Amino acid sequence: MKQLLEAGVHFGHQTRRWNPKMKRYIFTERNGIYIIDLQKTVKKVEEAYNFTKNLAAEGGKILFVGTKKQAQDSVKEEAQRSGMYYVNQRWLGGTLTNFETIQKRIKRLKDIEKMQENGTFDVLPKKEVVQLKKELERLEKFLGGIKDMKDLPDALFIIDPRKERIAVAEARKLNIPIIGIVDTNCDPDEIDVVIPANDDAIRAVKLLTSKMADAILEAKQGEE
RNA sequence: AUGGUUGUCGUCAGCUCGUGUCGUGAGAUGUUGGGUUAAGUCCCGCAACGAGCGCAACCCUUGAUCUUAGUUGCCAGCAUU
Repeated sequence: MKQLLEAGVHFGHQTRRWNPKMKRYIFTERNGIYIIDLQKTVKKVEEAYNFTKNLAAEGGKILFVGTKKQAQDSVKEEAQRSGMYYVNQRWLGGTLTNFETIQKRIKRLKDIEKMQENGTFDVLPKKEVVQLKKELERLEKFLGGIKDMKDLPDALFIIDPRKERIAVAEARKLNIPIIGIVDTNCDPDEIDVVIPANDDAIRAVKLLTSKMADAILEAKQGEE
């Protein structure tokens, strides 16, 4: 149930270069972009609300996938205060597709985290805690958010239809569900729940990650 | 026919694999791009993530001292040739 007047601050994206696939829902082109179709964004937002809620209540983690600059606040704050464990940094190569070696990276994050209070310092010299503290300092800042997915990512809320293209291929690898807000200059048939709206406005990112993350959040704690 | 052993290419810095992806395939990707180093050394981007031998360091010697300890070694500080 998208805020229809509140949706009037997140309709707009690239234009003059829009493919034929993700342009069927286009309203019209008035001199700067194609105006995205509003009512399609509303009804699709309802499909993400009901399907994201009811499918999110089956118990599986939601992958708050985000790439772009200023797309990490909506996914880190949205999922990090939501219930999913996503990755808003530069994308790891083959995130779900590796599924074990990313786990062993979770092992280096595990001994790096638990080695902080594990007497990791004060055993070896200053090069040990210095180089190793650089190791978790340059490991946790890249691949820490996967700790909220010990099983496979049951769904991929990807927030970047172009920058996250290797992610869309990764979820294309398994039969996993990958719904996401893909821009006007994107490919339509690659995703299963199209959020046909822009992503340029950061307030559009807060409305997208807030509707998604709040959808899975409010739909999930209602068991008691 | 060989085991064992040893030269050089050369202390030059390379040489590979597990997993994943691409490509019908052989293959590739990592190992390429950006700098920086003696170094595939280090860092950062990167469809890759990791590890193995290599590099390095660890070993010995070399110039600085401390502490232990002074005999055949050293002789300041005294007599002695």
